[PDB]
Amino acid sequence: AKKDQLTLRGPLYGNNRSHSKTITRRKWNVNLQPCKVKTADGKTTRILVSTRTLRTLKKHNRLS
Amino acid sequence: MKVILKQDVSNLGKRFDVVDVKDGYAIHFLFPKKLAAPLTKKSLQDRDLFLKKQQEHYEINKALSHKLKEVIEQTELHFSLKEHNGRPYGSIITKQIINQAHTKGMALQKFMFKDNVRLGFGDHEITLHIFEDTTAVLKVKVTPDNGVK
Amino acid sequence: KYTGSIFKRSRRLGFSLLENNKEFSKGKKRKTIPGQHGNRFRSSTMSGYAQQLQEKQRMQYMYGITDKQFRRLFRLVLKQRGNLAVNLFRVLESRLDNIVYRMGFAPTRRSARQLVNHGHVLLNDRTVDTPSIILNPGDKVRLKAKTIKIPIVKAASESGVVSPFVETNNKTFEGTYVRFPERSELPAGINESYVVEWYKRLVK
RNA sequence: GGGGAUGUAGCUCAACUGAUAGAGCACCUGAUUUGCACUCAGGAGGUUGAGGGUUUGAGACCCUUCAUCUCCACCA
RNA sequence: AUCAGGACAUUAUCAUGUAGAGAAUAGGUAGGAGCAAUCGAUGCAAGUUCGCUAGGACUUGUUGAUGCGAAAGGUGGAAUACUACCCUUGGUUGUGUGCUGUUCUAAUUGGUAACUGUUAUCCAGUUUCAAGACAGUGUUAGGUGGGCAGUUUGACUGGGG
RNA sequence: GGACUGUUUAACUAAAACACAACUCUAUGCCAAACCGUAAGGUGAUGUAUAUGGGGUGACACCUGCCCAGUGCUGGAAGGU
RNA sequence: UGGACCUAAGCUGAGGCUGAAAAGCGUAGGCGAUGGACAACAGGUUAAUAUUCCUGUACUUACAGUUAGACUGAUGGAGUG
RNA sequence: GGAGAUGGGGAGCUGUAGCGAAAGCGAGUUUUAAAAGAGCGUUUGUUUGUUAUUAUAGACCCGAAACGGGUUGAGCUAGUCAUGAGCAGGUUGAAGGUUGAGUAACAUCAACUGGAGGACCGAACCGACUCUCGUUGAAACGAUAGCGGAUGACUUGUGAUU
RNA sequence: CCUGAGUAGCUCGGAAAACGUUAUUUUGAGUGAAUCUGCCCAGACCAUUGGGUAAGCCUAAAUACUAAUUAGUGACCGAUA
RNA sequence: GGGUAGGUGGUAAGAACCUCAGAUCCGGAGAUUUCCGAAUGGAGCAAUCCGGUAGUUGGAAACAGCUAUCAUUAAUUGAUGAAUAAAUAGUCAAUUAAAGCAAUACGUGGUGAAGUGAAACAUCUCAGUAGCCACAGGAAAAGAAAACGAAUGUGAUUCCGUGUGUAGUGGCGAGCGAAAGCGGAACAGGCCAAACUUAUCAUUAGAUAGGGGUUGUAGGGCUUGCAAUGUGGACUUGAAAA
Ligand SMILES: [Mg+2]
Ligand SMILES: [Mg+2]
Ligand SMILES: [Mg+2]
Ligand SMILES: [Mg+2]
Ligand SMILES: [Mg+2]
Ligand SMILES: [Mg+2]
Ligand SMILES: [Mg+2]
Ligand SMILES: [Mg+2]
Ligand SMILES: [Mg+2]
Ligand SMILES: [Mg+2]
Ligand SMILES: [Mg+2]
Ligand SMILES: [Mg+2]
Ligand SMILES: [Mg+2]
Ligand SMILES: [Mg+2]
Ligand SMILES: [Mg+2]
Ligand SMILES: [Mg+2]
Ligand SMILES: [Mg+2]
Ligand SMILES: [Mg+2]
Ligand SMILES: [Mg+2]
Ligand SMILES: [Mg+2]
Ligand SMILES: [Mg+2]
Ligand SMILES: [Mg+2]
Ligand SMILES: [Mg+2]
Ligand SMILES: [Mg+2]
Ligand SMILES: [Mg+2]
Ligand SMILES: [Mg+2]
Ligand SMILES: [Mg+2]
Ligand SMILES: [Mg+2]
Ligand SMILES: [Mg+2]
Ligand SMILES: [Mg+2]
Ligand SMILES: [Mg+2]
Ligand SMILES: [Mg+2]
Ligand SMILES: [Mg+2]
Ligand SMILES: [Mg+2]
Ligand SMILES: [Mg+2]
Ligand SMILES: [Mg+2]
Ligand SMILES: [Mg+2]
Ligand SMILES: [Mg+2]
Ligand SMILES: [Mg+2]
Repeated sequence: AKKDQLTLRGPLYGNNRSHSKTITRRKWNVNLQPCKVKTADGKTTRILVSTRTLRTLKKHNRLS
Repeated sequence: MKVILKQDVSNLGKRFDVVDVKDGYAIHFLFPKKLAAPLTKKSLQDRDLFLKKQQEHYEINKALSHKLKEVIEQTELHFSLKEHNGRPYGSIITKQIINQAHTKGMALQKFMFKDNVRLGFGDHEITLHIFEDTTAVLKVKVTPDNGVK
Repeated sequence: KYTGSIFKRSRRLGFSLLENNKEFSKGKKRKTIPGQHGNRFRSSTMSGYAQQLQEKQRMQYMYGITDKQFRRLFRLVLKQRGNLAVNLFRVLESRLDNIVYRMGFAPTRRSARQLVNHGHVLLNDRTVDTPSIILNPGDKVRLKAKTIKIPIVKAASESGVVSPFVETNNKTFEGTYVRFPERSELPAGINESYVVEWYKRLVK
């Protein structure tokens, strides 16, 4: 599914309000961007993750 | 964001320094190439206290790099004979990492980011030149021979 | 929803955020939680009332009461004639199981209450199953004969030990009283009257 | 409902930022051919959109309006 | 990462500037008395704008004593040594980012080829080739969009239209 | 009238209707255009412009005239919004 | 005649990919005849069965013992099918 | 407390002072410079039982064509795919080839062979153009008599699939 | 010295609360703090006053329902109910 | 165990038996429990077909009886091990759990319409209802203030009445409609992280296992003393009683 693998945060369903306040259901998708990390002997394994976790990954020194 | 760098780089800094470089060149180029390091001891004042150990850590990794240079300089026996038509068809088809199928594990590691060889990796049937850079001052010259099995 | 592999993700970070929230290290605390809660008290500086509050717990616990029942009994006694600091003492000591324990045929007050609820207990103008009826100073409480048919007998002995405000004859299973317990028979475990004024604020 | 800019020969336009209005076209005349145009040059055609304010010096700078335009806004 | 250029936009300096008049091409304003002069003048030499070929100016050396008539004639709203600050523009170094044409690879992409898991057209890993900070994807904002959906399309009327 | 052989409204219309070989225009250089899905995946096609998809006309023979004002499509410097 | 033999269209499909969820796609494997391979014919009999029961004459595939000869040769390659 | 009448429970609700948008004033208050004028007030309650009407619920009953959401259907039929089967019988006699003539050599002609055709006639088979009958029928679409195709863009069995 | 940071805030689209999006709560995209003389709140917002300690976890009771077991009840039905 | 003099289930008579060494019958505890079905050795058109492995008994073997076992996923452990030296991917084995169903009922979460009303209709309502899906539990959810809110104020959550059809919110239309306060049912508050410290990891620990701590009239840690050995729980095993 279109979801992060580090966390479990997925899509957010909401309304597409326009002029005249017409209601149409729309979907916000999370920023799944490929990322490689070093875990368990630095083993790199491509993992589709949200940009938020990527920023979290960058500051936490893991990403090097 | 703040990054300390290890080796000598044409821009930014020389040996120790603190540079504010974008993460693209830092997290993708400077870090995997051991040209830089993240926040030392996780802060700035922590970095200042640990620099009195970072100097000697840089000395000893340079020292082991010199040890790595002697090990490759004592053998120069990385041999490979190609299987081809031979007379009109001469070219090394080992790419580059087949030669590293004879360095890492069997002998001195000689990592993929360490050997600054050209993109032709040798295409001759005679003695050639391998250049490897442990640091920004040491130049490695290897002479491998080639031929037909 | 797949091979979540908690090892793969947990080790993947080693600190992050989710691991530490979840950190299997999570112990049991299955006794720390219960016991300390249990029941507390002490006196403080800013509200004063701390002493009053703690005394209520002790007083309520001495008879095994839930706070709601206490509010009912206080409401009843509050309105009558006047300075009733002699009435509510009789009301609080008029519990049937309290009288049964103070009568001396049970090792402990709660055991007497259990007995009462289990139908050991015979009264005068009535009979009794519920261990909460408010009794009148001069009433008799003839004990059943089935209970003596189950000789554990150890009880009768406690009965004679007694305290002066109760007059009960051993073996013969009979009891009454007069001259309701004075404050001496209500020892210094809980002897104060400003918790009483507190209940007028909390209970109208 | 604001914000900006424009207004000059009849027309199309320079605007001659104050030390005192000009060009092409419209029109008159002259030259100009066998004729028609074409062509060349003079003259005529200006109260500077209007009013007010300031300097010794404003069509020109300030204020106020008029008309036009482009923008935005523009759920009674 | 990066090369330059231009975008996001326009960066820093003094010269320079004729309304006429006025030894003056005055764009200014005041201030300020005497000033150049080894706190060495002068002049030509020559670089240059410029032409109302006058003037703006000068630079440097010439150099060894002329000076400064832009002290002081001089007219001017405008000015007459000297001190400041007052501006368009030639001049000063910039262009950080993106972009605009570029180069590079490590992000990323591949329905190039090879090996392995593996007796396996998928998938995964490792390469190789081709791209490459593009593309694709997410969020935001314009344009087109009966492909699709929800609705509207009045009343009187010698029937209705 | 349709070139023809054929196809069509099971259960009121078999025809001049549809289709057909053929003509022309348009898009598409391959991870092609187009299409099903939300996407993966797949058809196109294990094909490669002598190929594929779409619009129109409908053997064969001779012809197909004028208009680019409006609309549609393609391209375009700068300029205005 | 069909299974214990084999595959076509197609179905299912560990891993895996994709997708708010349910699920969709799909590899290796497994199913799936309307096809391929495989040894029995004639006559008689009961009210009802007969290449099945009976008579007559045959054929095929396994296992063990035995005799003689021979080195045996597939989960793979090739031909045929 | 008996699945009770009821007792406790005054939390609250209505009335007791109104006027003004409101702060605010008060038997007065709002407007207004105003006290004048005008508007509103300067009193008649509450809780139940019964009846009538009314508001929210489907609200006196029956009736739509519809709309949205979920499942079941390609055993009929339409298309596609896989594997099989069928077209009695009788005619016409193409391309091509061989030979001979002919041509400078072609072209062309004659004979023989060959058996092609979205070829012809006509049964099974497929389809349904016409008259009549039937129309609560034998039949929720047929019967008799004719009719078109009938080696193909054919007909059909089984299996799968949209 | 320690007191929970891609966190609280802020911007762009949505929502929860009675509220048709707004002080408070939440989040798809982007950015991003401080550390008890600290931070949040008292319907925009600022100052004073006051209240409370976010970004960690668990929590009985009163509350919702009856397919079933036992006992029982009905100004409920009595074969078109 | 209770309890008897009858019993062999109904349409059901008869035939034939059992039963006073205590039958039939009722209650508690056990035994057996074919096949399909989550179905799980493989398949498959459900109640069918085809097996493997390790034993054991007959046979001269094929074979045939009689037993036990053989699905997948996840976690742990161990062995083996690619591209490619190491190492993983992968492979194998063992152990432990998960699958499914139903109570036409309650809970949480995700997704989520339309008929209808507004006398049309698009904002809105219907309605976060129906439906679809996931996870339970015997209830679930919620929960201990970075709170209410205007005061010499209350002091987790939940449920009932009132506050009121009030303040408000609405093409200000149809409509929608609390939060305080008050009266009641019940009542309970606990525990980690960080400081500081101990032991161990090529101690590059930034990791593991312990002591210390859980806050607002700020709490805790650092150093130094007094008083304490208790009271109470949402708590384990037992024994006894009702
Ligand atoms: Mg709606
Ligand atoms: Mg593909
Ligand atoms: Mg990009
Ligand atoms: Mg858009
Ligand atoms: Mg439209
Ligand atoms: Mg429409
Ligand atoms: Mg509607
Ligand atoms: Mg009408
Ligand atoms: Mg009419
Ligand atoms: Mg025809
Ligand atoms: Mg026909
Ligand atoms: Mg018909
Ligand atoms: Mg017909
Ligand atoms: Mg695709
Ligand atoms: Mg293909
Ligand atoms: Mg074609
Ligand atoms: Mg046509
Ligand atoms: Mg035609
Ligand atoms: Mg044109
Ligand atoms: Mg165009
Ligand atoms: Mg089979
Ligand atoms: Mg068959
Ligand atoms: Mg027969
Ligand atoms: Mg009452
Ligand atoms: Mg009056
Ligand atoms: Mg009355
Ligand atoms: Mg069909
Ligand atoms: Mg023929
Ligand atoms: Mg024919
Ligand atoms: Mg805030
Ligand atoms: Mg709402
Ligand atoms: Mg504070
Ligand atoms: Mg805190
Ligand atoms: Mg009935
Ligand atoms: Mg009847
Ligand atoms: Mg017995
Ligand atoms: Mg509607
Ligand atoms: Mg309506
Ligand atoms: Mg719970």
